[PDB]
Amino acid sequence: QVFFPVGGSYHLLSILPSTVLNYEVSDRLYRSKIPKIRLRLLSSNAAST
Amino acid sequence: MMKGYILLEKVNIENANAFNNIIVGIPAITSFLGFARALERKLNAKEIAIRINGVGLEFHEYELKGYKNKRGQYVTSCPLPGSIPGQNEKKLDAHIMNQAYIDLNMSFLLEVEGPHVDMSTCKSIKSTMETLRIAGGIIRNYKKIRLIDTLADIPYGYFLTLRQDNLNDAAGDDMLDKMIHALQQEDTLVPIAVGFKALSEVGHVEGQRDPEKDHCFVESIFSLGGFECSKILEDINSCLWRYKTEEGLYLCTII
Amino acid sequence: TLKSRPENLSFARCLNTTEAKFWQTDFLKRHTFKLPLLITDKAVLASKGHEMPPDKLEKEIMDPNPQKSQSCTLSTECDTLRIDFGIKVLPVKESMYSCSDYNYRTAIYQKIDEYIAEDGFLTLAKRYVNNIANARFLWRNRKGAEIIETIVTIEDKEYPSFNSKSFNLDTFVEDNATINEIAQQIADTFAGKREYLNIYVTCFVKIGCAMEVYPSQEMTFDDDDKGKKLFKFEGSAGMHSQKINNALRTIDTWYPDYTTYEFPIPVENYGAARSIGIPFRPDTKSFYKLIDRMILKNEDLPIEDKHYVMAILIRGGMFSKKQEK
Amino acid sequence: LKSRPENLSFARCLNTTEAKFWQTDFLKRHTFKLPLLITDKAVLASKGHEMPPDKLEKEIMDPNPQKSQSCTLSTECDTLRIDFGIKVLPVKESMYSCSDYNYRTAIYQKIDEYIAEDGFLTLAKRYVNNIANARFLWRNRKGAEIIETIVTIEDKEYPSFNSKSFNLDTFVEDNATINEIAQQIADTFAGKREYLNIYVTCFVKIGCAMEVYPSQEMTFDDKGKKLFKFEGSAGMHSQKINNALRTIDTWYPDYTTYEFPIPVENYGAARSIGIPFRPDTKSFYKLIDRMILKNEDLPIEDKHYVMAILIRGGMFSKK
DNA sequence: TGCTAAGCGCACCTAATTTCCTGACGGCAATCCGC
RNA sequence: UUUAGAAGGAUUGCCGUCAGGAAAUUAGGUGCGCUUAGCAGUGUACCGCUAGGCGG
Repeated sequence: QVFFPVGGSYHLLSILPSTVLNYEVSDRLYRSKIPKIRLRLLSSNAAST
Repeated sequence: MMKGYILLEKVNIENANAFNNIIVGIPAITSFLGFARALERKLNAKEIAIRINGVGLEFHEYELKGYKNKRGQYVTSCPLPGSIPGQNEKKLDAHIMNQAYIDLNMSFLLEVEGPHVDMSTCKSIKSTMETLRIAGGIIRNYKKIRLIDTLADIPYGYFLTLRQDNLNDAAGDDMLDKMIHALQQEDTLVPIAVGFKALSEVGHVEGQRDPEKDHCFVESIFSLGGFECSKILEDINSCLWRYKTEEGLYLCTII
Repeated sequence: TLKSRPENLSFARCLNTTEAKFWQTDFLKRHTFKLPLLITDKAVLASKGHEMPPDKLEKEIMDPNPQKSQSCTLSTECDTLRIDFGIKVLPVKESMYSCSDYNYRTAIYQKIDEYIAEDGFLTLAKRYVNNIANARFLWRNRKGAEIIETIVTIEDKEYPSFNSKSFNLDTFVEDNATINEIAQQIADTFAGKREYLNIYVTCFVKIGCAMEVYPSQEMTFDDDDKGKKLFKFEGSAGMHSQKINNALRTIDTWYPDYTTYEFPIPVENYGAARSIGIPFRPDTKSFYKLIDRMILKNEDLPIEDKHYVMAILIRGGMFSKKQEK
Repeated sequence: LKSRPENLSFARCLNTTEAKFWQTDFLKRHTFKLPLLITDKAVLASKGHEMPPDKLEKEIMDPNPQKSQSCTLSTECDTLRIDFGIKVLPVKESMYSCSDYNYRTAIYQKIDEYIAEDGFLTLAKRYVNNIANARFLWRNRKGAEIIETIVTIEDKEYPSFNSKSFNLDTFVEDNATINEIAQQIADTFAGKREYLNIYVTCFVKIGCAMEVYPSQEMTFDDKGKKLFKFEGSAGMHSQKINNALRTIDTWYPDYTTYEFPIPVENYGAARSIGIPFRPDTKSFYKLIDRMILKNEDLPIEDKHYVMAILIRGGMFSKK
């Protein structure tokens, strides 16, 4: 959750990540040559979780 | 009142954030503008009214925390996770989530409009940039906080400007395909996180950090940007990232 | 009344250590000479000497085990190691970045100012300067050292240096003049009487001529390569800030069973050192119960428990309520 | 105490530095030293590898170009000089991880009992016997007129060693210099002295323009001979010096049949004699589960083996 | 305490060809799940 | 008011043995480096009679 300036006041923004986007990026960057980094961090147990 | 330009020269950020759902690299631009608004709100609390409305983002050196493999790719490291609040908080080994970290040397040119913009304000920023963080990283050291006049006192470095016309005028399909084709055509162009678009409506939910300010759920929206030298930058005002709001769009734009 | 903790209580660090960089020097020219220390790659041929099932042992006991590694050693003509790191001490009241309830903020600010009244962050600060002056931040680089010399430079004043082999790692001294001088400034920085404190620490460890230097190891998950990937900061060896900070938070000597195990542990929430695999403060002297007995069911806890709660709040973290659906 | 800790590990107690190679002349060996550098050597060969009968017909008279490297002395030098140094660290202050405190207390009690019986003196005498016989010169001990090993601790240069007068299958316990160095390593291992830095310099008179064999580096993917360069000059791995210093085990079950020492490993593996010599009840795992987990006064030879592995180190951790 | 000012530094033709570039064995154990 | 705030990656190791790079050669032709000037700036700084000022 972060704050964002809206017209002299502020709006709290709780950011929800996108699963489907990340999936589409991972599909469309295996078949490509733009700079890319694989994030080997999430184990299968936590991904199941 | 008195417009001016303050340059925070060679700020060395240590262990900033680098993950924005599909990006591992340069932090979000909302983070640097949040450093700006945090500097603004802490100066306006020492009774120094200074409204910061435009930030330049210059880059001198970087080090993504990790190593470069023999095949030329990047492997990103993480600190060992400690006690993380939850059901498994008493176990000695904690879960590892997606996280990336970067080290940056950056210079921030700010568009400052206050009653008086003098070198006392520069001393106030010096006494205010040692209790703040850029992205989520600590400031090890800064060179100098100085006032600049034109595009000649600016040191050498490569700014970040928004290149959306290289993304709207791209190959086809959907915006991800336009992005991938555009990054294939211009290899000196990077994806950048540029703000947020709402996924709900303004209202009060339970669990907020501040229970009295409005709240909206958001996704991050991303675009393209590129690097231009300090010598070859025309009339400044095109390296100045500024807040811009719409109905459902929380965007950081170079106008 | 206050019947819980806030739905989003957060705290920032108040002892912000920086990454370390390793240098190689001589000792009779340690104030003038400074050479870079680089991390080499050392590949090894080993034997499979790990424990395996008795069926796999008959098939693999005499099989070669090649492994990948990295190693940092000194030069053939420089006998000392120079580590230089910096800290950013910050106030405790001005490190609360988030709090939903206003009354909990008022109550916690009252309890921090009551701690400023009685022992105003001074015993904790003396313990943090002892963990600089015994050089606990030399984790495996403190073993096999002829002379260890630690120099602290607050602002621009260079304080008299420390003989870090004359301090015991399990006894905190409260009588050295240099430690008291540094600790009063750290205490005033934690109170809020100073808004920031910049401390720069430089160490000199005379291990020997071409001996092994031990940087911090990076957790890098790669499927193709699985080796000792050490930490390179700006091309040269170094240590993470978390390693040095975990060394400096080893000040807790107020756990329920200190008389048996007589060694300081790092200040964590449930008392979870990574050496001993049993939680050292798991129910009655944990931070969550000892802050819900301090702020919610008002009560004057003993000063050792107040030391532990304040040391957690200097460590900082996500300290909210058991989040519900 | 049931079962070893989930995170149990030990650090080395004999830290050996990487070795640097030099060239001298033997009558000028105390006043003159030059760098020895590795030279690339591309070699053309015949196809002498064993091939199946449908490949030999096509590739028996085919040229075999191969890349390689070599180290050779100069035409004016007759002696190789190897310089390394050893840091001796205490044994109780070497457990890097132990999740149980009772197991730490039991290990410290059994090490203190060993200090009571033999103050790490037989092990240290064997280590100085593998410094004095010059076993760290692996293929550089073959074909040498005179080998002189000098040992320097602090600022005292101990009397030099005629390394060629030492059999490699026996261990001398009556040499004054070996006993005097081994007593210092013994007191360092025990705890009386907190550290000991021992610097070794060995002069190998092999001859003029003869070959010096460094340590070859390991290649993993799909290679040629890459030899070790320590600070530009040729050199050897610390691993190779330590595997020649831990060749002290004459306590395995089948010693009376094969009467030579082997390096001290967990399952008793020896790559020279390609047989495991400690595959069962006389291995470290079953001698540390019968010394601390089920208290039993082991024989003294087995105690020598357990303390020798606790000087070697490793991840001895149960699931 | 000075050490010069001025012009300019080629046009052509090309840069080989054969045979090949090793065989072995092996590449760790632990831990990183909320409900 | 910053995808906010928090985090010890650790311990251990033998890369080895072996080798024919080799045979042949045309680099050539051609050419304007010129003009001019104070080693001057006093060219030196000593011989005597506490700090300071003085015969020739």
